[PDB]
Parts: sequence; structure tokens; C-alpha cells
Amino acid sequence: SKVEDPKDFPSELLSFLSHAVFSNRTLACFAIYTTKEKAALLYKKIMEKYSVTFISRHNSYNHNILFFLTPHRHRVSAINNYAQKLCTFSFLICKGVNKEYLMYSALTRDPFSVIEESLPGGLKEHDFNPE
Amino acid sequence: GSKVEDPKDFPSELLSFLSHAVFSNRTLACFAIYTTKEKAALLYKKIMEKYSVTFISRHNSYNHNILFFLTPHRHRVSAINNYAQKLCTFSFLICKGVNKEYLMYSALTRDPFSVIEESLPGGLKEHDFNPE
Repeated sequence: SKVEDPKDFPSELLSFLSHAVFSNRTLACFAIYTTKEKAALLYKKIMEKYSVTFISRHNSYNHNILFFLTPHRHRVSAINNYAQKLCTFSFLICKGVNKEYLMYSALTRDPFSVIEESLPGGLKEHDFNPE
Repeated sequence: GSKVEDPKDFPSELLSFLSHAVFSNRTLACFAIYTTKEKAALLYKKIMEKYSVTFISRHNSYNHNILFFLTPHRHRVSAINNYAQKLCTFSFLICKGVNKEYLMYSALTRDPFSVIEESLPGGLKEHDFNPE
């Protein structure tokens, strides 16, 4: 497990991410990195639990990354709590997203791919703009 | 609110192939799990591996799923149940010893049930539950 499990997100994505998982500054864009089986499950649980404004599921080579935005702010430790406790096996990494567009956009391109998203045709740059 | 929504037991069509002593000290090598279609999917694999099942099958039961499996050594029912309760912690899950293995499995193949997938193709027959 020290041998098998990712210690973090793919490095291609760490610069779009917040690494202060134990902060108190709340965020409203989060990312979860985990196995494909757990990510399929969480796709729907996080959706229903957090009344997400948006959620998408992504190929990450062997695994999956979920990308989602909440209608209101939350602490990381909080989304980490809920996510870790739903299924208690395998690895899970859940971090804040600082660069919302940039994050979701890399997930739509090689080596990542979209498995599914709550909103047909997902997002674009303009969506992270004004109103 | 669980009480209103969750199955309190296996469907009644199969209650008599089952042991209803979940606190028993008797050990068994045939169990069944009643749970949501998604928990059951995870469990199909995680039960297989954890318990090195001789056989496992997964079945539609109306809107949920039933897991049927056989183990290479015996196991107290409480044991298998706890491993199942922990994994995923969210919906309903009923775990019971199976007393009448072949009837259980064979019912699980006829409507209102059906086989989603099984570890052995193409499933089990009467002769499989006989002597050698």
C-alpha cells in the first residue's frame, strides 16, 4: 500500500491544486483522486450530498479523478471526512482546487479524459468568468 | 429514513433457504448478501478476494442486488457480516448464512431474480452440490 497507492494527484495537476489540506480557508472547488470503482460510486454520493453545482469523473490512467464545485463553501477536511468514510478501503486523495478552470480543462485532455459529467458539454473558460 | 426505505430482510421468496441466527457460533461455507446494486458491485470483487471464494454470483432482485458465495473453509456468519458492514458504510446490507445452498442459488437464477455475473461460467447445477 505504501508500495501501491498514489501519494498524491498526478504531477501534471499539482500546480492547480491547493496543498494545505488542513486549512480553514473554505473553498467551493474540490478534487478527489481514487480507484475507478470508488469514483463511480462517489460521483453520485458527492452529487447528492453536496448538491454540487457541477461534478465530473475522469480517467487518470489506472484510476479516476472526480472534479466538482459546490453551491457553497466548505473546508477540505470536511469533504475529506465524508469521502474517506463512504468506502473504507483503497486509496483516496481529496484536495482543494485553486485553479478551477485550469484544473477542469486538463482533465478534459490527454492523458486525462472525461468519463461523465452532470452537465452535458460540461464547462468552458467563460463559465468561470463573471456571470 | 432507513426504517421506511430499507429492506428489513431478504425477499420472502427466499427466507426459508436461510439461517436466521445471525449471532450463531455455528460456522458455515455458504453465505448471501442483500444490499444496493452499487454496494453489491464493489462487494462482488472485494468478497471474492477477501474470502478466496470457491464461487460467487451476483443477482438482480427487483431494484437491488443479491450476492451468493461459497468459501473454502467455514466462517461464523457474524464474521462475514462485519467485513461487509465496514467496507462501504452507507446503505442497507443484510448478510445471512445459507442453509439450502442449491435451492438458494437456483432460485436466484429464476425470476424475480437473474444472474448479473458469476465467477464460474456458466454457473452451477444440481450435480455440483452433490457428493463429488
